[PDB]
Amino acid sequence: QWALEDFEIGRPLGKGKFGNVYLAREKQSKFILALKVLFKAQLEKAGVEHQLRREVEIQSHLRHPNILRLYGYFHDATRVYLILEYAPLGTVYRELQKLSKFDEQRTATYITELANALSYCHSKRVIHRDIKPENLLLGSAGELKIADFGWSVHAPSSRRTLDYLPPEMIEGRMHDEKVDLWSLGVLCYEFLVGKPPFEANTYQETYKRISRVEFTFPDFVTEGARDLISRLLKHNPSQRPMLREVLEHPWITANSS
Ligand SMILES: O=c1[nH]c2cc(O)ccc2n1-c1nc2ccccc2[nH]1
Repeated sequence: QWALEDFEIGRPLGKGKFGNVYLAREKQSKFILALKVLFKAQLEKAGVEHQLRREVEIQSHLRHPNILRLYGYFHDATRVYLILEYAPLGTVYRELQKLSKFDEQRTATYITELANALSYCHSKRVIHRDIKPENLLLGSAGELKIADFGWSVHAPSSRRTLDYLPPEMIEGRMHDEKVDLWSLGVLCYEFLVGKPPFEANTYQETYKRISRVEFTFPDFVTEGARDLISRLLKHNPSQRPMLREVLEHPWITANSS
């Protein structure tokens, strides 16, 4: 029940791969939100119509204050518009750019907020699979909001950025909700250090490094954090913790809230 006519388009917020995300306000209501404009010429030529259908079917059903809301979708001849929660303070990516590292209180908080989002996701049997700072957003009160469910699915799978991908995904093997735990470790490490634990200059070095769980900690990383990151980045996914173990990790609990 929506058309472009119902919106005034403000500034472009982010320049994505298949289109951009614009600030915008609904007209009858004066409601501020984000409008993500994908258009089909590129989507079909990339053959990802069903990836987008899952992104929608999933992100609509989910409601959680640490997950970006998708109020709905619509389309015309050329474009498909996603009507999205507007998150004022931008991405964690941009925040990490400004501040080469986060401290342990900011980092641990973001993780508790992220864990909640995930334990809710994994409760609905949904996996995100593309957690990274680019796909985390920040509400008006600084709160963390996961977005961009482009690579989400239900239950197990195979298929198959790459810094945040686990061995089971890149190597080709099948995988589950455990990927989001590996990614959470990558992400925790990056927050504290300022770069992902397996970063390389070429794809092929990164594959090998990820495959062999080849990462070292700086001197300045505390053992509490070292512990949680080491537990999350285990090659054998089964070994990686439950989300609640992470939420009730002493280092986390010390530094969260
Ligand atoms: O509010 C936002 N919703 C978004 C959805 C997306 O898929 C990607 C970016 C979104 N976004 C947003 N808010 C911003 C605020 C400042 C700078 C960039 C932003 N992107």
